[PDB]
Amino acid sequence: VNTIIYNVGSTTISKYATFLNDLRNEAKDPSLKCYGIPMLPNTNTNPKYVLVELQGSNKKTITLMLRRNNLYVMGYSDPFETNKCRYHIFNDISGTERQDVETTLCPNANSRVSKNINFDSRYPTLESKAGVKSRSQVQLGIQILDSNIGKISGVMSFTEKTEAEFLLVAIQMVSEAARFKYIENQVKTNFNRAFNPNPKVLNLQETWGKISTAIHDAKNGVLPKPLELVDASGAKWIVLRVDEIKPDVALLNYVGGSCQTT
Ligand SMILES: Nc1nc2[nH]cnc2c(=O)[nH]1
Repeated sequence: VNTIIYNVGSTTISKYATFLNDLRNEAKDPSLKCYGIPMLPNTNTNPKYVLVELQGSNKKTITLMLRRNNLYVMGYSDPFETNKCRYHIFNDISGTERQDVETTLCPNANSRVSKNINFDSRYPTLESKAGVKSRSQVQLGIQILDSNIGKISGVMSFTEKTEAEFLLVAIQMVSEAARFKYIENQVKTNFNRAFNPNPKVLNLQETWGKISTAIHDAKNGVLPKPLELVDASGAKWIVLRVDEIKPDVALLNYVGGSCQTT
């Protein structure tokens, strides 16, 4: 299990871009790809996880554990107390995976403390915890991500609202940005300011699996059936070919079976 480090406290659009590129190259399957777009690995492939160490201002760090298969965040850890490693596992993580998050995030058995996230990783759950009707009401941004790391890291106790806000920002700026070139671009274009995700970034996040299946199944660049998406203005956007959606997509969800590689 490799760790990718990104300093949020001091970066540039180029460093952010290199970060996402390293994560994509680390997450992706060496050989899997459809129409030039790299695809995530099978649940069987090792390693199964990838760590993302986020270095914020004021020496505040938080490490995110990501499942390579779908890039979902399983949980995160932070340096706690003196030399203790505090791991936080999502409520929706179960079975052997819970032990993997615990031992992968905090590899030192003698000095690890736990603080479970008492809710699941679904956006609607995160949005209700954060106290909003939609995550579009929560601004994303480098400085915002840095600020949230400071509210969590090393902090004895924090509200579920504060933890949810952190998750909402971290997931979209890390996982969602790695999956979609479009979302990466939105971040870079608004790099020096806070911004609200437009209808297209939220739609893209919510239909990633469908897009991945559609592209994998497309024949001669034509989607099996018309894909109804939403553009940046909030208007219906009908896609018929892979060429029309490919520019906004960096990574495909794992879809079993063969597909036209290029
Ligand atoms: N852990 C996790 N929860 C999510 N909720 C919506 N998208 C995601 C994601 O990529 N990861």
